[PDB]
Amino acid sequence: DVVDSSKSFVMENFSSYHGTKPGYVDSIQKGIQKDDDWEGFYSTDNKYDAAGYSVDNENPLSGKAGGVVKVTYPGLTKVLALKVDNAETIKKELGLSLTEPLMEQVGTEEFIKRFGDGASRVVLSLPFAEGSSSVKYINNWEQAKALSVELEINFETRGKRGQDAMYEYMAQACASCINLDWDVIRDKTKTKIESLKEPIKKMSESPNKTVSEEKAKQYLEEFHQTALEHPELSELKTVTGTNPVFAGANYAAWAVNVAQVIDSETADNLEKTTAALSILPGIGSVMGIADGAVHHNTEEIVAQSIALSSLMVAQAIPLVGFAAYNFVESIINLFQVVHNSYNRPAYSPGHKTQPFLHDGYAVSWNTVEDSIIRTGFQGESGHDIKITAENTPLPIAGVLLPTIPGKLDVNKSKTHISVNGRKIRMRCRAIDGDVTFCRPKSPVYVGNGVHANLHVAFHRSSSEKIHSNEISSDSIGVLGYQKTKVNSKLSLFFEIKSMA
Amino acid sequence: VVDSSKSFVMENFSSYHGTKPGYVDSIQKGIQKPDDWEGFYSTDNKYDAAGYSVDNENPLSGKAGGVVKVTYPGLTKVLALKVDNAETIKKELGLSLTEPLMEQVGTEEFIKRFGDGASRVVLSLPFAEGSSSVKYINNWEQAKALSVELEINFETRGKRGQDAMYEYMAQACASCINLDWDVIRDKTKTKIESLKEHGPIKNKMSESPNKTVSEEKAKQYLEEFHQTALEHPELSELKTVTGTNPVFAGANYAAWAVNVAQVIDSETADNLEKTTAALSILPGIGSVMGIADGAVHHNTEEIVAQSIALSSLMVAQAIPLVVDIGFAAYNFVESIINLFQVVHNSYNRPAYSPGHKTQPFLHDGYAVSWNTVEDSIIRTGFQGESGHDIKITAENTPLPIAGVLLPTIPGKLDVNKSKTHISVNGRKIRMRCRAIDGDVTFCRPKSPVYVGNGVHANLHVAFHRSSSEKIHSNEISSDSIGVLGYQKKVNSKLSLFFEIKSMA
Repeated sequence: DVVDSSKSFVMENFSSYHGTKPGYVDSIQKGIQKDDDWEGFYSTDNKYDAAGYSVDNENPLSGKAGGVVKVTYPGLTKVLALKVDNAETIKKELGLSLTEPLMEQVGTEEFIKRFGDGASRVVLSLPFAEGSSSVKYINNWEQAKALSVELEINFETRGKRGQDAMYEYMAQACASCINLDWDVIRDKTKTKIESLKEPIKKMSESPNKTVSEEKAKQYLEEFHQTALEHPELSELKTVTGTNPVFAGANYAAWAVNVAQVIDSETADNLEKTTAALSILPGIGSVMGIADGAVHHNTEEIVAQSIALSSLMVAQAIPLVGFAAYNFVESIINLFQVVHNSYNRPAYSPGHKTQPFLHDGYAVSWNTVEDSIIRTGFQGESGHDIKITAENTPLPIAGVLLPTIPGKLDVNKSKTHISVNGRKIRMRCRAIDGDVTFCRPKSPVYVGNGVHANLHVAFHRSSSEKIHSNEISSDSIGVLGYQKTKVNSKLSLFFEIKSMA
Repeated sequence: VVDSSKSFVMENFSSYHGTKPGYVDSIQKGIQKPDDWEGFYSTDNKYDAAGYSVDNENPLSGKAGGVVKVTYPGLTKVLALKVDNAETIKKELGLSLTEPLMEQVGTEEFIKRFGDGASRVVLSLPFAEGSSSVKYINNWEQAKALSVELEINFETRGKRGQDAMYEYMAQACASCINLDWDVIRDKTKTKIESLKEHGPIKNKMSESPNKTVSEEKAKQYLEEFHQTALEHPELSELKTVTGTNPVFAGANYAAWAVNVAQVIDSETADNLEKTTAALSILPGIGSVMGIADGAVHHNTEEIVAQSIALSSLMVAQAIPLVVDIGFAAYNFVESIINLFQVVHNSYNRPAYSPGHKTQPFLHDGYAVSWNTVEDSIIRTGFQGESGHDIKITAENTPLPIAGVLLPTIPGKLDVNKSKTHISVNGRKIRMRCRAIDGDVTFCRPKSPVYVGNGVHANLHVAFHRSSSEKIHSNEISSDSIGVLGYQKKVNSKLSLFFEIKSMA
């Protein structure tokens, strides 16, 4: 079966959102007008995802954003949700002429009778994207003539620089949320860059000619140290002083790498500058993004880091106008891209099937259901964790498992770990009443070409549902190699759910 | 709920059972018992049975017993199950949900309804994730009927350590690492004695503090010791084969040797089980083993004994600096030899490589994988479309994805440019796809893609087939989809390996 009934419905005045490119925002309000199987007018239930289609098609990296409009059908509309996007399959399980195109057939009187449940027309619904809870709607172009069109937002009307209007709109979705005023950041960035070209005048001690990569980097680390003494970078100096990602040597690497890929054709064209900078490593140094967090999350500190790296790029071009102009506009856009990724709902490492990457290991739950410990029944469950490592053989010392005195137990007979198919039994001992430690009975190593499947088996004695009160941890702790001695900790996060 | 494809009736059905030391002869006089799954266990694979043969009180370093072959007279039904939850099994097999599943399997009622005319039923389950073997679960009463022959007694081989067991398991592969550990043990002793008599060796042993020093000074000193020791004629191959791969550098031998000395106390040093347990949780053993980048590089007896001999000497030098040094040549060698055999056995076993099936590809801080096994298969022999999902993230700071290299076959297989896209934490990003040649298409995201801790992408590749003609090997150059990371001028290459399969 191909139609998801749980997601299909009829509704009066069905509304959705369409991301509109610049120059079409006014025109589209006068009516919706024009694979072939999927030729239709596209919309979404989520106005923020709509805004992602609004950017200039000739300059998708750096161009202006048009707007979003809300389209509405009068009367009754059937939303038919599909469990697949393979049309050949669809037409098969829906008995249609496998010759005629799907979105053509979708708009016919015959289709709307069979599937419309008495609505005036059908709209197809599909998952918008992997990792998204939004949907996309596919409208037959002729039926789409029935839509009235309202402006939800015109980004150019805001009259803001770059893509700030679009990204500021999207930050609305999250009310943690990076909601920065980029106007302020552009202004503070300008003033700090000029307030610093005025000790910083180590421009004398600079070769001012081509030199060697190691030489340029060396001099740029010194320049970075001197720059950070300036009081207009004082907070930056404080917040970048420990984390090795934010060290002057990484600012220097970044700046050097910018200098080598930016030629004159590139620097005069913002789209081309952004494409060039977008494929470099190291931007996390400038952005203050490390270990899953956006540390530079204030307008002032972002302006400092941008201001500092603008200066270093300036210094770095002679050794290997653009710095304060197109370099800043481009970097700002990439900041906005990454901040938006971190604002969107997303499973963190070790949750669901997202891998946990640490100390050279990669661990993950094998399937989503593996990461759920079901409750409310007596009996058994099994849960599979995949484990490998990037290069040389790294040991697995054991695993820490949650236990509930009397209501949840490790099944020490079915709990085991298998290394490239070799089944290894475990010896499990309670640490206390809430934690059991299981170690392999022979040595477990993983590495390139050597993986393991840890199979965790649980036994429930009570039909009683588990209460959060009862469980201390929310993760299974896999122990890596020993390195004050401690094991590398690899965390698989689970969720307690009722059977269903 | 029953896997008919894996179920069958067979005459003289046999299987293998690994047997602990002390039970190799007595088990042959009959299968006797010493709750849903209480039964006698066996496998179709005699080398996995060998895996169950090690002394239960010294599982890391203890002796291995043997394997016996058990056979049922007459007709046996192998009933293969698709799940291992007993409750699920009794329900869906409309049978008693009070009596233990395995006690029921030996009753006449069950044997009539599921035996297909055989005298007894044996349950069949997958042996383990990553294995093509099965385990058999035999009812204890019915197992009384089993005839038991000896397949191997590892003790009767009279070899040191667990050499006999691992040499047996190496047969399964006829690449295959099949080392003569007797030779290696002998060459190792010889080199250690021959290196202990060398002029510049002993000369560098005098420059030693021979006193507890700091860690860093122990490493500096052990690094010098390593360099000096490598000039000796008996380590000459090691000097050549360790000269360039930084994993095999003197500084990693020295960090290993220091880690050994720091965790080996006096009680540990005198017990092999406890030394193996301690040594088995250290990082860096790939340095001594010559294992890196998915390959066992030290794969000759001579080079393996050179690395172990050198490592033994360095541990001897590290013990005073950071509690008798006789550990270095007794239990340290015996223990490390066991760890070698464990890892060699892992590499000898069939296994999908990184980027094959759903095995992650880890490179340059990135992790990429096919989302599902079917994603990794480009099906052929039909006109139409397919979709393939690739997961992408990175370990810490934001790393870019510049594009993907996709295969094409002029006139038969093409990239569906409208369905191919990438999504970043749910943000959908269209791609611009251009052909490089008639065999390779490059697609770039239309907005910047970064991944890192907490930011993952889903690359969705869509193919369209214009012919129903099956794709021929002579048509596809590559066997991988090439995901390009950051630019260093060359891109970080992340490979996802696919297989071409007709339809099912």
